[PDB]
Amino acid sequence: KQIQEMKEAFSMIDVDRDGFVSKEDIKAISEQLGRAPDDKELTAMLKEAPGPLNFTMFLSIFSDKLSGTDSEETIRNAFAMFDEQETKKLNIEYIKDLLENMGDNFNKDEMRMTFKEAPVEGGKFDYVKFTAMIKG
Amino acid sequence: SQDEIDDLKDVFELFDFWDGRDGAVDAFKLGDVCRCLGINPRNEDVFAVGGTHKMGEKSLPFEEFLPAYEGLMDCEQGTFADYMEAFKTFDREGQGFISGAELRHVLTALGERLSDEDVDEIIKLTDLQEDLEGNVKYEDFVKKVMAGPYP
Amino acid sequence: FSDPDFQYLAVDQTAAFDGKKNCWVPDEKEGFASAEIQSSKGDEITVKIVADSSTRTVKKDDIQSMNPPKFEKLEDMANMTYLNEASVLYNLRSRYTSGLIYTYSGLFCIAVNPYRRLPIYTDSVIAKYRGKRKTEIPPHLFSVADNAYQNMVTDRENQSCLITGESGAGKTENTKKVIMYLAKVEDQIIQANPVLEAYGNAKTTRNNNSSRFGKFIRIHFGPTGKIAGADIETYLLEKSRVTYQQSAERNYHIFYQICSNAIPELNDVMLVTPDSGLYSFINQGCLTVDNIDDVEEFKLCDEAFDILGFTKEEKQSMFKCTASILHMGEMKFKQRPREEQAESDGTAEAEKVAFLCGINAGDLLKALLKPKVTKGQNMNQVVNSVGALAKSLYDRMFNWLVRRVNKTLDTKAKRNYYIGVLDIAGFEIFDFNSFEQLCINYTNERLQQFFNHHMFILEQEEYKKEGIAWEFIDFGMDLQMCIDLIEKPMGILSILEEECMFPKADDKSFQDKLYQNHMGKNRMFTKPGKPTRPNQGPAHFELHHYAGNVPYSITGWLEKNKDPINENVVALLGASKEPLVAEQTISAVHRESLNKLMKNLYSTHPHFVRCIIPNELKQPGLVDAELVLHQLQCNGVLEGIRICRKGFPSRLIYSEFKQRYSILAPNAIPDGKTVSEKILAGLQMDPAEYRLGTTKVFFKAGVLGNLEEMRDERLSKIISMFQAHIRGYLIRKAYKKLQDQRIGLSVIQRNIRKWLVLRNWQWWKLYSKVKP
Repeated sequence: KQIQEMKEAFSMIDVDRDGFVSKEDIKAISEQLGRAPDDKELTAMLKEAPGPLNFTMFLSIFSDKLSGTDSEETIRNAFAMFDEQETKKLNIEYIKDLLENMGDNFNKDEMRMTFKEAPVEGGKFDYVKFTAMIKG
Repeated sequence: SQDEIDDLKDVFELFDFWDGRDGAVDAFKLGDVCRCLGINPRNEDVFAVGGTHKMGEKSLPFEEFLPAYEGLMDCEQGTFADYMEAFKTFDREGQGFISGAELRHVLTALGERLSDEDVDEIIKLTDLQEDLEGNVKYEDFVKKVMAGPYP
Repeated sequence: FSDPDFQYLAVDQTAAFDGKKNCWVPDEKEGFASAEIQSSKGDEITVKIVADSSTRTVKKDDIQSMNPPKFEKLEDMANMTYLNEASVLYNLRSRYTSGLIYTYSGLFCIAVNPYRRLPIYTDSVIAKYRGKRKTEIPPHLFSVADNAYQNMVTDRENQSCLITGESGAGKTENTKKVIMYLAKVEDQIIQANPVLEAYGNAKTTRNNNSSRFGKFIRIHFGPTGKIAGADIETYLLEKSRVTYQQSAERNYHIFYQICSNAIPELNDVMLVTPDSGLYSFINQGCLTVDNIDDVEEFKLCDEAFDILGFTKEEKQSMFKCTASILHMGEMKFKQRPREEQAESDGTAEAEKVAFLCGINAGDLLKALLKPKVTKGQNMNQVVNSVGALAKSLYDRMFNWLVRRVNKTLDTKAKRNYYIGVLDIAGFEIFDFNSFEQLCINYTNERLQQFFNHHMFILEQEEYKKEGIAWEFIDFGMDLQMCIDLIEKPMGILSILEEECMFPKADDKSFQDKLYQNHMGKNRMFTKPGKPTRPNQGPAHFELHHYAGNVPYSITGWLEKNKDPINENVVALLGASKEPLVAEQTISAVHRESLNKLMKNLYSTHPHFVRCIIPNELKQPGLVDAELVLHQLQCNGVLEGIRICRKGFPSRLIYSEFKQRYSILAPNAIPDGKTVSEKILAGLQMDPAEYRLGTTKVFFKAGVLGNLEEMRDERLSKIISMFQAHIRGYLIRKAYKKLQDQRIGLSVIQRNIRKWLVLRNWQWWKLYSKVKP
């Protein structure tokens, strides 16, 4: 189902419906929606694919991105590992503290980028809903 | 004994490492250290030997640590009798019950208080449950807490 | 209540009273004086005497706190703010000079001798005291009696009244009123006094009707709470008064009754000439007795023998044997320059004697002048064995007499419990004191110490028993010593007793053998001091008795303790014609009677009556404060009241005590009454701050508040320890995670940095965009 989308996607992106994605293909659709990348962005954005962009080298680079990651269950647990009472929520000051200056310290930006999305309401940061959002 | 002092060693590391490995531990953790070697001293107890109210306040070597544990050993531990006795004084019915709400009050409000978090904590851990009237057999609870996290 | 019956029974009070100016200051005449402070000066206070309005100084620590007019003539002194020798003496003396002679001192009663008849004992008055609770009605002896009754009944146990006081106080009068009372709520009982008093009483300087024997009378009760019998016990009758009587004193009452002509018909039956001053044995000291009509007393005594159910022969046997004595002392003698053995100086009087005792006058004077193996006696050895005989007869008459009056009272009816009354002869100090007195005094001591035991020693014990709360208090009231000096193993009496068994002994080996043992080894024993009263005869040593220092003359104490009548004459009389006549040392014997009495007492719920002699003049309504105050001291009144106010108000049933105070020594609890015995024991609790109890514990004041202190403390700790236990559990629970959390964090840290960098990938951006 990750594929079914990819295709239908490649379809909407491949404007000149020629089964290939060209600098004009990308630029084209981007603009039809939100601001689009500059030539340099579009250039190196394609150079990321050895040869022509058939629906194959497409699924290839996309799959090689999302590779090297774990489970929604494996992560939801690394979380409940700080959820002693098993409430399915972490107190915001806590989590922020963990990530911020513990282990492999994050940075303010990593910190902002991360919480700009985070689902915190009532002081408690729901790591379930957020594990989903970050995953499937 | 040696196998004993070795144990202090073992644990001292796990800790001294987490508050920045350097062969020294924050005196504010001296409690939790010993709490790991079995013992459960009382906050009043810990400060008596060297503990501190806050982090940063001060760090300690393994040399000064040995006697803090020699100390927190000779200190009184509560038997089942004692926990049963005290809990009885809150039971008007006399049938080994109590309500959640009150139990909560005893823990959070009386004696060396316990944060509201540690409470919802241990409740969930020991998986303590109330009936329709919202009461709990304090006998069971005491037994679990006494049991350990891994029985 | 408007009841005429309360004239001399109910108390009949404001202004001029500054609780900081007014106080009690020592006095020499009044014991204490009403003073009003004028000026302090370190310790030298300067007060003004309210009476004469004179002035003086007084150490500050010698002032006594006066009580406010709020407690004027108070009925119960334990309710006064101040219970000091001056507040007590004032209260009594206040009441007394107003007719009120009864006052409660806490749990026991105080009777001050009226020396006049009072309309407070009538049947009218008895009606009102019946079943009344002590606080409900004025203070009275009936109340004390009425209450002991209720207790025996409801509590189902024996009661007992120890009526104490000095000689001439009211011990006897009050003992009789108690019986008369209990009898009214029977006729023979009341009637046993007139005969026993005739034979065992005598005028003395102190008392015109001095009791010369100890009396313990028990009154039995049946299943409906009514009198169902009664018995009498007597102790140490003054064998000596029979033949001898110090000046201003008389012999027993009978002898004088017998020579008055109350019943002329009897003159020839006894062979007496109605003249007392005719018989040596009874005219030594006094003859008549201001306020004692020997004529009428004789009649009533005769009348009483009838009611007692005495056959005419029986009661004529008595009268004759006693009139016979009046003759033993008329038998004159002589010697006969040569050997002296002794010969008679007539026979007229010595026959009347043999006659009345139904024995041969010949065989008599014979076994009296050459007692049989024979052994003649000199001229005095005889006149003294005459006395030995008189005394010994009279001691048998009196004993038989009592046995007989008990015959008439031991109704074989059904007995439940009883109420005894103890009237023992009291302390008396004369110009000359000998063995007789030591015996009476040793007796009276003794008793006082009983009150001390049951009052202080005792009270606190029970507190412990029941297992209440309390801290001890030393009232410093013990005479075990004085007691010990006289009774213990090597004591005074024991020395004398072992000195009699030696025929060699004498008044000097006895006197020396005494100092030999106690001089300097016991401070109660002190060389004779210096005269505190004229005509003060010889003294060999002094004893410090509760109520006085007594200089004792030990001359003749060896014969006095070893009796001695011709075993010969005892044979004559052994087979006499008269039917009555036909029918161990003294010390040991009496010591034993006494110990047995005491033993019988201890098994009781005692109510105490305290008699008080108002003055040394025998006149009514007059007070001698010094003397009074002095008694309010050696009797232990004040202290006797402190504990009634002080006491141990706590009380706990071991069942409720164990449940509340187990948590104070649980490492000693393996029965509610022993568990507490343990807890309070563990806590190393002072035996003082608490007391025993059968069903409950008694903790002195405050102590229980303090136990609830320790109780909390522990309850707080334990609560902490369980919180510590919860702290340690949660810590140890998260111990794997310190490894587990180190991983569980690296997941999140590395796996968010991914989702972070994936959103910063143009492709993904644009992708996400298309999405819809």
